[PDB]
Amino acid sequence: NEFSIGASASLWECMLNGWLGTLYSAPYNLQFEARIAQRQSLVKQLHERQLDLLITTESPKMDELSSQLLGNFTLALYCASPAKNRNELNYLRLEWGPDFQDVPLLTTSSAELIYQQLSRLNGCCWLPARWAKEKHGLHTVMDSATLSRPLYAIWLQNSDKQAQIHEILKNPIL
Amino acid sequence: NEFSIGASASLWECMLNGWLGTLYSAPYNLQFEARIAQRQSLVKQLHERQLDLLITTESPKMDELSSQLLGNFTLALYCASPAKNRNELNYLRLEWGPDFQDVPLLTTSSAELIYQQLSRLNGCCWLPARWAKEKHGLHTVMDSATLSRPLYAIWLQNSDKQAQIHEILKNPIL
Ligand SMILES: [Cl-]
Ligand SMILES: [Cl-]
Ligand SMILES: [Cl-]
Ligand SMILES: [Cl-]
Ligand SMILES: [Cl-]
Repeated sequence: NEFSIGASASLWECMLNGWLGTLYSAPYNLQFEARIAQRQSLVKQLHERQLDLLITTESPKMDELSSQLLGNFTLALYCASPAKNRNELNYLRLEWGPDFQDVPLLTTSSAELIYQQLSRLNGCCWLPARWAKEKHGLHTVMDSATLSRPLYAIWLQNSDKQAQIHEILKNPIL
Repeated sequence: NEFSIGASASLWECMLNGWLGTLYSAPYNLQFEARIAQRQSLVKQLHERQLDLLITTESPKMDELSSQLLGNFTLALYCASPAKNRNELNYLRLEWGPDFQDVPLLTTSSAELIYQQLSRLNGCCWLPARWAKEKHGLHTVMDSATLSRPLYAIWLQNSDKQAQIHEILKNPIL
């Protein structure tokens, strides 16, 4: 049946859509579900055998789960203009997981949504640098560091699809 | 504090991002959360006062909830080529709610994800016609009807923010 991969809207938009595209020419024949849901729902679904694979930047409680570190990607603080300091902007919140972090004018889990809004909310937000570089009108905020996130695959250790999980994770995301 | 609006990834991508943009120049001062989550989580969150407003194409069980019909939008079956019949294509599944509907090669809740994938999966899928028209390389499948969905606002009838819900719903989405 369908192999389900779950992740936040921003991971699908910024990196997993390309990776999923490569799985259709991999040496096997599968149908896929690209599931977009909140972290607590996806983690519960792994335990209930309702989700096959979770991709995330933070490992959850690991009892009865397995994890594999896939890589690491850079994160920078972007705005729509050059030469701006953070105190001249509205800090918008793109969700990056519980451990990553005035009320923000906008909070969301979609990088594309926060990118569209940033140009009309005098905004800045933390975005994946590789994805942000191919957008127009993004400039790093001057008083800011380059940060990063790890990327993990999480699955049920006793999953009935451990064989297919092992082969899918041979295709690199980063 | 933040006013939370919840909807599927596809409603945010196809129509609610523009609507949210108009709320920042409305005659009031609010900060917003554009929440993307699965239907069962958003409905539970309304009941638990964790979500202020749900936008959806299908009314859930309505005990202790209120609803307002906002409008109706057309849905057509699109593929990447002119003059194709559905039996020449791979039918991909974009989620449209429990009542809307071979294993599909792809199933997702993001219209942008299914649009990117459609060009490499010989695919067709049901997309909002207004949004699809501004994309390049989409053509309606020849043997297919134009369908539609209603658009509803759902909220907790006894919400402590009924006043702000009433004013937000005065800004038209469609
Ligand atoms: Cl995730
Ligand atoms: Cl969810
Ligand atoms: Cl994540
Ligand atoms: Cl929805
Ligand atoms: Cl919906």
